[PDB]
Amino acid sequence: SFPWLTTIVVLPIFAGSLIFLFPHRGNKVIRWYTICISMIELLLMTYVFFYHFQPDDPLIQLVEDYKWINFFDFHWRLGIDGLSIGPILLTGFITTLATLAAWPVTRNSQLFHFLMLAMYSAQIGLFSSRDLLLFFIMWELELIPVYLLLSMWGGKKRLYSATKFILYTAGGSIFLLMGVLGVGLYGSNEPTLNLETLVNQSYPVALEIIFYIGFFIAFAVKLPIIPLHTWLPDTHGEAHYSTCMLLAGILLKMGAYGLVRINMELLPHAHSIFSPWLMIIGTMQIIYAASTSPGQRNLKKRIAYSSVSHMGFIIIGISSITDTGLNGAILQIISHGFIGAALFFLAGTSYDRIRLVYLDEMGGIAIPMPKIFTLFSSFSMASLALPGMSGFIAELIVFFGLITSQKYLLIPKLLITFGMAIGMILTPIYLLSMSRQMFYGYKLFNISNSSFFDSGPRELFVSTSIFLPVIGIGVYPDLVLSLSVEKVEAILSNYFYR
Amino acid sequence: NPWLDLFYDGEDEPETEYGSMFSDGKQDEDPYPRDNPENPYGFLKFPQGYAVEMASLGSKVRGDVRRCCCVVSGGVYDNLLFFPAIQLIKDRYPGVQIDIITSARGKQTYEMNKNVRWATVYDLDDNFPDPAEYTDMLGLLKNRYYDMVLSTKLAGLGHAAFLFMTTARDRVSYVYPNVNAAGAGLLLSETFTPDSMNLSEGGYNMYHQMIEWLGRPVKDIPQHLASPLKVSISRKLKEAVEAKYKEAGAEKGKYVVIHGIKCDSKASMQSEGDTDSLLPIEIWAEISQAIRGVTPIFVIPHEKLREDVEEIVGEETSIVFITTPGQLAALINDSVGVIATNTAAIQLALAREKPSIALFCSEEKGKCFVPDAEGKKCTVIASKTGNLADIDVAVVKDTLKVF
Amino acid sequence: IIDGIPNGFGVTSFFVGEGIKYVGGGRISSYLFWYLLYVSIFLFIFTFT
Amino acid sequence: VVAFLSVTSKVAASASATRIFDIPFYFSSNEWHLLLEILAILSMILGNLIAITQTSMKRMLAYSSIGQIGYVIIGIIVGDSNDGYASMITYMLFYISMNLGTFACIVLFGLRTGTDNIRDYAGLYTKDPFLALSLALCLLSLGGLPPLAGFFGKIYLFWCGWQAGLYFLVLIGLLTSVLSIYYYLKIIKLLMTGRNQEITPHVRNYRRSPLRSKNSIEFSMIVCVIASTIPGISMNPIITIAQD
Amino acid sequence: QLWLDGPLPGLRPAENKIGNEETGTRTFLKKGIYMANIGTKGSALRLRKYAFDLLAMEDLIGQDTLNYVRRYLRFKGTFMYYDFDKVISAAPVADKPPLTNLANRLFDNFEKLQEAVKLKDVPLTRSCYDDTAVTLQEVMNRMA
Amino acid sequence: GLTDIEPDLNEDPRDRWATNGVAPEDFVYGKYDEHHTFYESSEKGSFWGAVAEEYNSMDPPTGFQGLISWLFLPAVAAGMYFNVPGDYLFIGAGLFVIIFCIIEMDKPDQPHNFEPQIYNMERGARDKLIADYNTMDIWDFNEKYGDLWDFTLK
Ligand SMILES: CC1=C(/C=C/C(C)=C/C=C/C(C)=C/C=C\C=C(C)\C=C\C=C(C)\C=C\C2=C(C)CCCC2(C)C)C(C)(C)CCC1
Ligand SMILES: CCC[C@H]1CC[C@H]([C@H]2CC[C@@H](O[C@@H]3O[C@H](CO)[C@@H](O[C@H]4O[C@H](CO)[C@@H](O)[C@H](O)[C@H]4O)[C@H](O)[C@H]3O)CC2)CC1
Ligand SMILES: CCC[C@H]1CC[C@H]([C@H]2CC[C@@H](O[C@@H]3O[C@H](CO)[C@@H](O[C@H]4O[C@H](CO)[C@@H](O)[C@H](O)[C@H]4O)[C@H](O)[C@H]3O)CC2)CC1
Repeated sequence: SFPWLTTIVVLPIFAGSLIFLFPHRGNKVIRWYTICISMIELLLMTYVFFYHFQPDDPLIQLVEDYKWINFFDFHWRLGIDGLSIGPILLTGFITTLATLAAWPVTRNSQLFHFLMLAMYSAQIGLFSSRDLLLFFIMWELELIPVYLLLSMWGGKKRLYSATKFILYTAGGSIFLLMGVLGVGLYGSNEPTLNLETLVNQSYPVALEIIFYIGFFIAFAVKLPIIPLHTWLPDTHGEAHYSTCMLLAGILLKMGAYGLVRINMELLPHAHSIFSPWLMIIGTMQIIYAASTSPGQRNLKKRIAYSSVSHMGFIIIGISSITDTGLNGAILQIISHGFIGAALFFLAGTSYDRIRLVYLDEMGGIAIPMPKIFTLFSSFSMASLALPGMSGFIAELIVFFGLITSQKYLLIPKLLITFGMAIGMILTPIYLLSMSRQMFYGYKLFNISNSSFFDSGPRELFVSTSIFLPVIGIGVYPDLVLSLSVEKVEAILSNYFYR
Repeated sequence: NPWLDLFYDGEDEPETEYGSMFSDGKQDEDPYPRDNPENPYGFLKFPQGYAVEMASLGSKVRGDVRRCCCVVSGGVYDNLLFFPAIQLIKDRYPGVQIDIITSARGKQTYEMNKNVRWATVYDLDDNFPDPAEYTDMLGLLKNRYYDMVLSTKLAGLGHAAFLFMTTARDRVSYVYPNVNAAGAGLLLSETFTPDSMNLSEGGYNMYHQMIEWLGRPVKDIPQHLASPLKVSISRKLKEAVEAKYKEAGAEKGKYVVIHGIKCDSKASMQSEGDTDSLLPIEIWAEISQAIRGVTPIFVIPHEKLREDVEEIVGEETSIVFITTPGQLAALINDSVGVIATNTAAIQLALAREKPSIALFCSEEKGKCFVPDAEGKKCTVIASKTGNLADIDVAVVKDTLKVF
Repeated sequence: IIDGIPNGFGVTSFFVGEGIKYVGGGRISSYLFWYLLYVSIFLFIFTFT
Repeated sequence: VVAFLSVTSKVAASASATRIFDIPFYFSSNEWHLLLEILAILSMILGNLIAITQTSMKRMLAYSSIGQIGYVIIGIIVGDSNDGYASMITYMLFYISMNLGTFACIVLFGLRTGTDNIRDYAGLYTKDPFLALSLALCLLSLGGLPPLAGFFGKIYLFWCGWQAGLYFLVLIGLLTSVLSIYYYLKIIKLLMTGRNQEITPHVRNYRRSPLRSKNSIEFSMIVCVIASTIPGISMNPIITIAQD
Repeated sequence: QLWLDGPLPGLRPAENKIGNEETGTRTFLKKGIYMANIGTKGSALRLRKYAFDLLAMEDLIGQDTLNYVRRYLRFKGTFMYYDFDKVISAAPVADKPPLTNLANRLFDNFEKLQEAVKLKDVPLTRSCYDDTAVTLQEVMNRMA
Repeated sequence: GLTDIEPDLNEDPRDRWATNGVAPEDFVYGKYDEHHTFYESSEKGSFWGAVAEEYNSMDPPTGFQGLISWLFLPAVAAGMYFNVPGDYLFIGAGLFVIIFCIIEMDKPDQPHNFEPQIYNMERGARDKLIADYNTMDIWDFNEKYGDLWDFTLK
């Protein structure tokens, strides 16, 4: 009866709108108020997941429907299931930790924390939206906060990166809007935008293919798909590391979530048509990004291309029409949200001390900064698909989903299985080299770098608190999969003969 | 040409007045808009009748510039020789902010310049730049909102288009004398055709056409000329080079600066119009053997040459490693004389009014590069065969008593 | 190659915008002539052909 | 006066065009439909492309107005059947507030400053955060940014265009709206420069003064409208589909 | 050929009449499960092994873990259903009726266990699983 | 880093893939690598003394804040073990978060909390600023040192 999801969506942006009533200077009160709001919201989502979400239910849960515009038949409609609660919890966790890690920011702290809370609200509103136009609105609601965060707290090339990001996202999202208009106006009697009634809609093959292309262009601009990935390297490389958490851990997974929710669920026939061509694209994306990563002298650009490489396993699990492949895609979503954010955070904190960019001049950092060396090595191992971490089990489950797939027969099933395997040969080749060019060797450092130079309690806590779920999922993957084994099956139930 | 500007109707009539305000004078003379402390809302004091927005009127009527972009091609020598043009821009347009685009080596020249706001590094010699870097530089130039842009680089169609997309009111450039610069003048407000495919082939007055265009008398403003080359050295450069030459053993006001030792280093500060401006270390040792009472300091642009000097002139000599032109100018400032081949050292000696000896490969290069050597305390010793290694050490030994 | 497409889009947009801005002239006679040429073109299109 | 001629001239001319193309010229709809389609496509293409190369604020707003008029022309083109004239209004009502706010901020900035060039808008956030916030909100509403009036107005204008089968017009409108972000973001990019060397002396000597002034009330009746009409886009259309 | 064009094939009907009489198929069957093709000997070995795996499910039966009981039951039930079909189809004609009767009793026990799990009744689940346990022990004794 | 003097440009190229440390022939083995640089000492401090020193160096919350921060996690673990209702746990966690954040807002401000312009003024003026900001109300501070936050004024 109580509007839980509406309260969860509204609370961060509504609380951040009141951050301008504070007449205090500095950043202390602003950052403590922002972390209070973030932790209260996190506890609210924890209560919702604990007491009102049932992982055994394949249906929509905690639905809320309020008619907002009559002409479009447009409703503020919210609802969660096994697909959305994982991204919602990840969004809350990563956004709270990014607010905590953005504490040295003393320039325009009020606007920074307001934009962080706005990003919180927009991501949560996207992940819990059951209306197509509401989905599009929540998709669009992050162009301005990320643009401002990039252009006001980014790197050397922040302005060009922000312009490229906003223009690329608008270019994808106009195709998203065209797909929304096409799907929502297909009704013979009246327009409809609810996903529940749209999941039973029947389209001709050509119109379904056109709608799939219209949605897929947007979901390939957002989730990096070759060759619509060029915004990502300069956007993530020249962004603040706290913003890089949201960019590489949350915003990248939104394209995959839209692919499951819309392309995979609403339009199954066009998805079955397009998936074998998506498999080759994902494998070539893995190889292409894992080969582009050694060519990048910049550390953050290398990490961004690593993120592009890791998105290929999600693409494969999407295109492999099995329950196991979709479960592996969700597991890789969670694993990458836990790995890329921490890697970007460590890179930013290390740059705040070393103040160097290109890898060929950052030797010997392990001598003054051993703890950040340890965390960087551990998160590289997590990136390396090492067992005991979530990445290995995610890639293994994706491999199993391909092997167990019934759509493909033998030879492609070989040539793709070999394919990503080449990727996990290329993934060490730069990553360890990165460490070898960033921590190994001897350099004579200043005496002032002997003390008060390593990561403090806050950075250690952030890295540990993102590292622990990685180990917890790599040991017991069903800490995540059990939330979405049922709903994924329902998503697969439309892909078989009926 | 009639087909481009249709409805031309000639030039302006002699009796046109262009209004009253923002009509004559310079940028620092405008009396309106002025502060209004008696206004309760903070609005300024505006003249009767005139619209509130008046700062845009000076650009249209008087042609005022407030931000200028000089895209200077070349290394240290060309960017150093562009200093009188920058001073001319500052004098003609009071309150202007001048930004420089140049190479990595030429950006260090503007350390000793008091007029440049921003100095930016951009690979101008690359005809096929990175699309991201090119777009970022173009957007940066667009966002600086330059009133006028000047280009010493010989501009084809591509460079003309790059200057065109800068949104500058005046686009002025040097163009290629060949047929490959066709259509470049359409996209540029003003075009200059040099006498050769290399602009650095001209000497100290290589930018003479740009100087004439900058100081032309327009609308009761008198003609502005180019000042002699000057540099300003900060205290940090002085302290650094003082430590550098105190490690070499020399002291203040008791040493001379020798420049132009032959090597493959790119920090030799040569000119593109004089590729022969290098002398071998043996001839330098022969010349420096004749110095008495003043400690000769050899300036090497690379440390790998140092040991070579230590086995040519002697192990007990004074060697100073200089790569940044500010440090070279600061070394020249504390010296008493400069024995230099045709590098930037002789120009910095001219800037600091030090008596100096210039060794040139030819007499024509000597008169073109330093046209007033006799007035500015310099003797030009030019080789009579056109080859610098064929210079005669006897004349230099005789002339070395000026210190 | 791949990154040249969006930056090329931006550069061509800038160049075409600058060209259209600079091609007119800003004179009133040019304004009237361009305003009337398209009227003549519309009249020839919709009546003659 | 130019703000007046930006909002008052387009309303009256839109009314005259609607009452002169529907009542006395309905028999030849296939001709003025093509004329208006050309007139709108060229308008968006050549009003959004030239606005990104502007160094003056009023001229950039001029190209902005001649770009936004093409979105409204789609309402005439689709006709009264698939809403249409109900999408002319509920966007012109938006457009009035958008332009009058973005001109009131310009009026106050010019009066306290004495300039019109865009390059002198740098660092206004440090001097007057309220004016910079209001101008940024007006410009983002002009660009059709999501939580502001222009976005819902444009999706209302495009819903009727798609419903009438005008895919080309809606596609050109969306592409030109993407082009229409670089400006309305360039001014904000200037407004958030903390570099004191890039700040023009025009805003360095800026006095906000401890009085309200009339334009502040007039644009506080506006900035709170272009943002808080975004829920109230169900009350407006039921007054605009009621007409026929 | 590289990939299938239409929708993926569903539950293939058994040709040994081991399904439900009214419907022709069993409720615990799950579509999309990859069954490796080994043959009659491999199907018998997998049948015995998966009967042991389902007899390893005493610990999973509880008030809190009935959903995992249902999931494991559906997975292993599909596996042993198609393995039983394979081994009956290749059995000698004299041995087909007893094998079919044993399979029918085992799958009826599977349905009863799934029905007990659905109502979240633990004593009913325990009794139905005890009947399933004696049937599975009979299955491994037959197929050793 | 930051250079007040334009640095000498790199004339000779360097391999991108090479290790950035010193050359193996210039490596002082046993010293540069900490392999023979730990000689024991009878003067080894207490283990719990080291624990207390490391904990106190982090500047822990003290008093009621220290009490709740110490007692939060064991209370949550005990409540989850004793099968107490979880709504009480959520209420307690929210109350702890709000109380902790309010107490932290009540704590005085340090020089590092402000802008680099405020940090890099005259040290005596900065000390007077910090002393006033923690003493008078925020409105009096804003009406007295407001113009110091207009960074374009100077
Ligand atoms: C999904 C998700 C999640 C969850 C998670 C989980 C469920 C977790 C668990 C976990 C667990 C259940 C765990 C267990 C255990 C663990 C352990 C036992 C560990 C240990 C460790 C150690 C001892 C150490 C470590 C380290 C570090 C920290 C770093 C450096 C390196 C090293 C390795 C040394 C969350 C909520 C976040 C939110 C979002 C979503
Ligand atoms: C391929 C990209 C599209 C297109 C290609 C061609 C591009 C224009 C560029 C420039 C333009 O210039 C023409 O030349 C004239 C000079 O006389 C101008 O007239 C001036 O005259 C005065 C200076 O002489 C200025 O004060 C006036 O502002 C201006 O009128 C005239 O504008 C124009 O006809 C021709 C080709 C554009 C991009
Ligand atoms: C299953 C995991 C295996 C392993 C078991 C043993 C585990 C340690 C835990 C901690 C330590 O307890 C503490 O250690 C010391 C005892 O000797 C005393 O400390 C004094 O002796 C030290 C020995 O050198 C000195 O360094 C200290 O200065 C001095 O205070 C301390 O009382 C005692 O509390 C031993 C067992 C680890 C995991």
